[PDB]
Amino acid sequence: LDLKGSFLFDFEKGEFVKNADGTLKKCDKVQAYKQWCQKAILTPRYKKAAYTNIYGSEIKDLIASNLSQSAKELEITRLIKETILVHPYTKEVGEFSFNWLENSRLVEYEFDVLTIDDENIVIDG
Amino acid sequence: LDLKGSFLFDFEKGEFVKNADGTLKKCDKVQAYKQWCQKAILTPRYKKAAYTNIYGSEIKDLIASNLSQSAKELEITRLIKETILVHPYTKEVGEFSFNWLENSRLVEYEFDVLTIDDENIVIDG
Amino acid sequence: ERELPIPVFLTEDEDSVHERMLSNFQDVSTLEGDFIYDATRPTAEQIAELKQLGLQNNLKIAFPQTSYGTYLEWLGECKGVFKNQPTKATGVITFTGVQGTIITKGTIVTTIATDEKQSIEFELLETKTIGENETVDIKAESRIVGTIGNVSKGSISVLLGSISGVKSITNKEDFRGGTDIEDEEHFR
Amino acid sequence: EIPGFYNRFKTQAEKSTNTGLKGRLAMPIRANWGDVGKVVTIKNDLRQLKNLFGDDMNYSAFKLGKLALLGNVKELLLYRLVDGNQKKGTLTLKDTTENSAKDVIKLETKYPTARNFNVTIKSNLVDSDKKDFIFFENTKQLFSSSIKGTIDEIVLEINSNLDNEYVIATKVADSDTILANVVNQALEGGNDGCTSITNESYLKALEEFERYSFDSFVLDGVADEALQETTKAWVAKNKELGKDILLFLGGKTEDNIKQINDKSKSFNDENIVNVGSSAYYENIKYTPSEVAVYIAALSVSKGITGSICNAKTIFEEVEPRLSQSEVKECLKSGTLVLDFDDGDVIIVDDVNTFKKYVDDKNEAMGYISNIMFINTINKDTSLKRKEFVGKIFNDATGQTTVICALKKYFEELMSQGIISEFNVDIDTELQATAKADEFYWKWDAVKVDVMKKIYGTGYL
Amino acid sequence: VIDIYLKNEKEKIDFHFPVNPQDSLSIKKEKRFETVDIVNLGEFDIKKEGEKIREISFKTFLPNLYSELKNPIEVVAMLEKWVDQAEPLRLIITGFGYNGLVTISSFSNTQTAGREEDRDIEITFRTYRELKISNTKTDLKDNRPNTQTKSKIYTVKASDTLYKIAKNLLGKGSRWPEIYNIPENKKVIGKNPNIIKKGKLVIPSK
Amino acid sequence: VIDIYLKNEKEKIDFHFPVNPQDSLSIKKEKRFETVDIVNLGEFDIKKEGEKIREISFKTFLPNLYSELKNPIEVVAMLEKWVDQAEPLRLIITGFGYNGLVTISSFSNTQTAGREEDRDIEITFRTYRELKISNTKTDLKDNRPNTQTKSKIYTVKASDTLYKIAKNLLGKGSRWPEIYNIPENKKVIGKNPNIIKKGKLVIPSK
Amino acid sequence: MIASKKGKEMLLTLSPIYEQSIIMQSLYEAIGSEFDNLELLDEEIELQLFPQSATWGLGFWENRVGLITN
Repeated sequence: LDLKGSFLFDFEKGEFVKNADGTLKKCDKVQAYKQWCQKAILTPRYKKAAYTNIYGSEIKDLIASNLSQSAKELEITRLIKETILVHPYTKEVGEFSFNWLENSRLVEYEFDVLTIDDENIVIDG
Repeated sequence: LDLKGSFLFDFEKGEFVKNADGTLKKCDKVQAYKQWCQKAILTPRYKKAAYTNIYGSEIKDLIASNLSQSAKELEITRLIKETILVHPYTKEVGEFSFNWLENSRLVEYEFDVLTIDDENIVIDG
Repeated sequence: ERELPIPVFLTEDEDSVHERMLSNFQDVSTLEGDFIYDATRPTAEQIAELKQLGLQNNLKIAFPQTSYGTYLEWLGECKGVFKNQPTKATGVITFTGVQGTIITKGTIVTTIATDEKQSIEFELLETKTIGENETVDIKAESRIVGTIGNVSKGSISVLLGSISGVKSITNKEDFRGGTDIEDEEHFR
Repeated sequence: EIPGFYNRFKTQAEKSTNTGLKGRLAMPIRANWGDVGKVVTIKNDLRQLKNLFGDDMNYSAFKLGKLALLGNVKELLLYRLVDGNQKKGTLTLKDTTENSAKDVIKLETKYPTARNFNVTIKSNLVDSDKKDFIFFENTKQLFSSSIKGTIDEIVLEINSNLDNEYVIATKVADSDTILANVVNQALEGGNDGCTSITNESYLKALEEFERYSFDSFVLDGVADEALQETTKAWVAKNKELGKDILLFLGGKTEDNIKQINDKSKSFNDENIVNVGSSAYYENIKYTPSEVAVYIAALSVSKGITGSICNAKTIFEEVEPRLSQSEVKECLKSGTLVLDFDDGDVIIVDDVNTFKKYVDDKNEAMGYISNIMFINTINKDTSLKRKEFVGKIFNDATGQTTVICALKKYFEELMSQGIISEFNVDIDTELQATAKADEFYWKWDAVKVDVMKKIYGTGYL
Repeated sequence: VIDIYLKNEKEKIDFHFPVNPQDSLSIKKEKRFETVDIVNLGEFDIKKEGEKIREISFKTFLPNLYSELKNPIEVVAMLEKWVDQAEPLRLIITGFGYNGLVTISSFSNTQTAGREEDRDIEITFRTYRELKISNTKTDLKDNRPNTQTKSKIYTVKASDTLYKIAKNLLGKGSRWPEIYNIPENKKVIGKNPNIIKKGKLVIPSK
Repeated sequence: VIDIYLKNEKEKIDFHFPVNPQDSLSIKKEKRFETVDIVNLGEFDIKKEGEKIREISFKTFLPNLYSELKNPIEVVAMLEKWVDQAEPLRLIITGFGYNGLVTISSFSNTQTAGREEDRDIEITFRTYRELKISNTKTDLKDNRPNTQTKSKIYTVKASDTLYKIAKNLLGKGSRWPEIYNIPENKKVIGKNPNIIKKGKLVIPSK
Repeated sequence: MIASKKGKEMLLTLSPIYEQSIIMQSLYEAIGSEFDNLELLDEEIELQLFPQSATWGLGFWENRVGLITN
């Protein structure tokens, strides 16, 4: 497998975190994977020409859709799930939740599961 | 495929449109196809000996038929659809509509779809 | 025209460029959407587009076997061969009207513009007066070079302005002075 | 026609697509062609607009009318604003045999204008006893016909043929011999009145529009402060008369973000909307005042159910591109701003000028869709009101009939899914002093809003 | 609340069923496995790694007058056309909580003795899947279905370049000579592929 | 309103069903596809390009007295004759909106205990198709069904010529020697094929 | 903000997170600068391909035809 680490990027500030040395703050494989996941969610699909069709999501386009609330919930689940699962490190994403806190303004949760989160059988002959 | 263009013919005037140069007004492949479609509809089938059995329609013969209104509507759809579809450029013809504006005097619509009207999938490995 | 052989380097695939660019990295991840991928992929893509379009087109215009347009003309000038130039349609237009009426040089008369066709503009080459006979003939020329023009006998019937006393403007015979730009392949 | 089979062909753009559209819009258009000083309704057809007002993009009629037409409005109420000095293209044609050249026929354009209509008459080559009358607009042929030499037929034949929607012939005098041959004689003396339109002249259109009814009103692509204030008062006046008109405006071309936001803050009526960005459409710029026409049309066309919170506009590029902070300021100021996103110009958040207060319940009043929803209900109730004011006996059964009518009307809105909950009941307080047309009632409803924002939290 | 949406893409139609699926929906799931016996031990279950295609079926009636609506005859013609569509359809069922690409296996309409305008429908779907036929290294999986469609004719925009059109509209982007080599594209486009104009109509292949 | 018309052509008969098709019509449609499994991936659906023959079936009774009518026995004899007809029949169903060439697969009549004059009918149709067994170039497709019939004996008209008769009545028109070489045609026609007279009876082949 | 025309386009081609990234903006400003120079250089090569617009390559043409390059 041998996934590799990457460099931090504070999405709050929209800038790379760099040490007092001036070098960019490296970080772990798992940290890099989390960095990648948020980026892929925020990247709309088919539009940013640097990436292929695999990368990116389509959540923004769903806003203009005329589908009902329940239909939009499933589409959110499909879109987020499809976008994340392309990464090798992903094991499973699910346990989605939704809260239409206002009449038409939504908050939703989902839980991601890594490959390392798997449970291993203990036996040998 | 390489369909080729043809020469305009104002069906309103029943004459070819010619430029001030005197040469007949050429026109596009798609314009030629539209010119062809109207001609084929107006050409009765099996009667004008220049053309084979493929060319032409039979709408005129349907006038003397004793079929009911609804039966005649389907026959109009079949006849127009069969006549047009022989052309390679046709993709589909349909969405037929009928309006018996008087007791026994009819107006009908239909929509033609070209080969170029098709929608193409965007993907490559 | 002849097909253009292209060097293998100028036809490199975009991914091949990007793959070579990422060859040196072995510590940091290079997955699609990763930061290293973000830094490198637009460069690789831009190289391929420039390499495949900009450079190959430059190679095409080099030789007369595949050059075109102004580029082919200059290669004609290398060996002193010039392509032919077009000419304006030339002819005569008959005018009828009041004898006192006067028609000046440079007056513009056109064909009948329509939805299907646009009017072809023609300019009079002479100044005349109708004083002797009601009919007069004036030499004219199409304002645009090329076989555009060369109209039929009775085509010219439109005056852009309105000259007092003129009863009818009609070309008498088809124009013949027009000729188009020489064909590129013929010139090649 | 003879019995038999006949057929024609038409471009798909010629389809009767007017079915299914919604909304009504008004415009005091400047036009080179068509009726002057009156309101005219168009059923969302480009050709109808073309025939009624020509196709000169230099004039605000076809230009803005096309944009509003692209906004999918069901009905567009156009008024040909004019400066005065109005005239119709006219010409007089004369007889040959009379050595005095007797004038026998006067031609005139159907409507006032200044476009170059021209006439060319030549001897009919087949027969000198007839002559070919060819009508021209500039160098373009517009209509041809041969005619008898008698004057009455000539005026009739010109007025007879189908293609003379532009010009109407008129007889000045009788004569025996055909008109004199002429080529491209312009119908001089006309005038479209587009020159030097006065600020005051807009007010004539306003009063004319008042007798009509429409969902919204938008200016003729003009950012003059006096007109905006005048229209502001005019719309406010019509509200007091019960006519709830929604106004769309756009700031001046040279106004920066500071000027635009201050303008929106200066008047924060929920019935007023400021466009804070120009836009592109096939290389033709549209000032914010001009763009407001398209914005007004889209808002009107969406009607009740739809909204333009993230609608993809027809435009191709917006000159002022704003950062999120700049967007936040403009949106906070009530400025309606179009944003460029991945080759798409998209309206953002459906706001109006009402943003200064947003006092709790009035937060919803800052959005165009909410106001459109409110105004339409008032109009529908006003329609049902006028059927019964002093025309049904003010008894409990009659009052119950009115409540049944209103309650069923709201129940239709439930069927559309517009509203989640509603109630309409007797206003017991104002019912204490009822009269013939002074029965009073109260209601409240819960409008369903369009989804606008999403928040996700990735647990990991 | 329950609704059914069929979002065809090769024909950009977003069909919404006017009527809910009658009595009851139901979807099965069956693990792909094989049974093997062993001498003096008996039967055993061996799981097979691959998944299994599963079906969704129901029945409805397309009413003549009811919330958006269309003629039942046209709707039947619409669906019967979609049956032969090689490309997949997206099926979403709100209350049942189903969402995934499917293709119509069988379709049938019926006119009862009364109610002649309506058409009783019985439809069956199949779960859809895709067949995705140097310097080995881990990379993103190709799990995303590529269900997206574009017009067969493209109008060039101002900022476009022929390479950019190829990537946006034909994938790899190096596919541009396929667009150029079409003689119609060669005619409208100048002899230089690198030069292009806003407007020119261009025909992507396939 | 619903009606059923069977327009036989090899026998120029336009049969109209006196009675509507009892309880309910129904037509299925099933995409022609095959299922294939792949190791470590599972099942997949492969569409097969060809279409599928589909059936229409119903049942009626041919009443003795009713609007045009005929004896049920003769009608059954008519249809049973048509069952063996190789040539196709045109079936039109107004209210159901069906129109296309079909051929009768199975047919059955029945006399109930009472109502001995009437004949309960149960009939089934199959969608019909045709098998159409230098200087390559695009041309019109051969989609038109060629269902048209003419008398086996032709009466020559005034303006006719032997080539014209061949094309109108035998297709290509160069087929005229087939007409001439028949000895009966040779006898009635003069020894010059180019000369012919109004009246002469001529026998097209087949 | 990026100054190079090519740099702005290339940055926009990536994910939209880099609005505030001075590092990424500065990076693609540098990348855009080189591609801008290459495009100008590429146009310059086109001029060398002909004797009429040879410019500094005119010595090559003089060298090609044997004229005394100077």
